[PDB]
Amino acid sequence: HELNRDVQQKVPVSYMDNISFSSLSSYSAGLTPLDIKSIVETARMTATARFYQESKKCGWLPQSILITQEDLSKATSKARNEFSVSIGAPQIPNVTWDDIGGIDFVKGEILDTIDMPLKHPELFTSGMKKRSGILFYGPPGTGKTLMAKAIATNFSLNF
Amino acid sequence: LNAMSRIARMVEKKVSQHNELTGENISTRRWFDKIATKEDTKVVVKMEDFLKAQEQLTPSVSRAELNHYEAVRANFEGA
Amino acid sequence: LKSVHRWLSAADQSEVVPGNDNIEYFSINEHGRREENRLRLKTLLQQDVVHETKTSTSAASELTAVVTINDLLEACQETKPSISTSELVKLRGIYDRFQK
Ligand SMILES: Nc1ncnc2c1ncn2[C@@H]1O[C@H](COP(=O)(O)OP(=O)(O)O)[C@@H](O)[C@H]1O
Repeated sequence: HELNRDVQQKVPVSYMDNISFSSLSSYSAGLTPLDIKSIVETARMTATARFYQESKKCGWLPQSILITQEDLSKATSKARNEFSVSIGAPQIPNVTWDDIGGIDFVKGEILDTIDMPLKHPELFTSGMKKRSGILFYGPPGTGKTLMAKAIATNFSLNF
Repeated sequence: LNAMSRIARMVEKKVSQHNELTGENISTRRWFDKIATKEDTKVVVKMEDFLKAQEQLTPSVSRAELNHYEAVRANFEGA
Repeated sequence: LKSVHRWLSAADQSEVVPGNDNIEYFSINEHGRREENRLRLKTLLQQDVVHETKTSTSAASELTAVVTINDLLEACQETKPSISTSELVKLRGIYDRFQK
């Protein structure tokens, strides 16, 4: 009853199921430092709109407003987009060109160097071991950008 | 500097008679209060010092360098 | 580095929570969604109270990655850093006498 507090509509609001807070927390809630209220209110908005647009007959009637994780993901994408103007933030505008694990021999090195400092790919804490970055070198125009987005969105989280 | 080294070891072995646990007199590491006879600190040179210095101190100008600057002098201004 | 590599190889970082999902199929699991395995996994995740994950981080016991003399010998007589004293002879050659 935070949602319900002042939304004085006929029936209260709730999710009641199916959402996965780890997914919401991890997927893009990084750099949403506070004002998740924006996210949850946009979710309420989509849900309530989808509710009220129902016809009286409609073949069916919904008893109460229910938020779904798909609209919440949509809302978080929208929020990140509208925040982009405030502060620059890359997106995923890529089509039919993603997660080519077999693209080249280079991929194995990328994976075997991105893994060690992370727990889930490599249990070692890399205490004394030297962490390092990855530099690509060669003629321009033949793979230096798409690799980065691919790696970031498939194995890492933020780009 | 040789005198300083000598007096340094002198002071060290002197305070080693009072700082050690068998003496347990003073361990402040400020022993000049204990050695209040500042005159005892007087460094004075001896032929040991000058002899070793003459042994351990090459001329700081090369024969080549002195020759070169003699040549420079050979540009004897006004002639 | 070699010791931690050997420790990683020995541990092999394998055989973690095998067979977590239980077998729960039922006959009527037809006439509808054909991804019933995904839905069942979804529900098995959902029945959990919350993502506690209060596991003991000390279980790894990373301190056991100790070296051995055989591992020490993995040096394999690495190349010298200084090519040759011949390149540096003059260094002391000029300072056989006292310094300037
Ligand atoms: N082997 C490849 N790996 C990744 N992307 C490729 C590859 N070959 C072609 N491409 C496509 O063409 C582009 C290759 O060059 P790119 O990475 O854009 O370098 P530049 O930024 O210098 O143009 C990529 O953006 C991608 O769309």
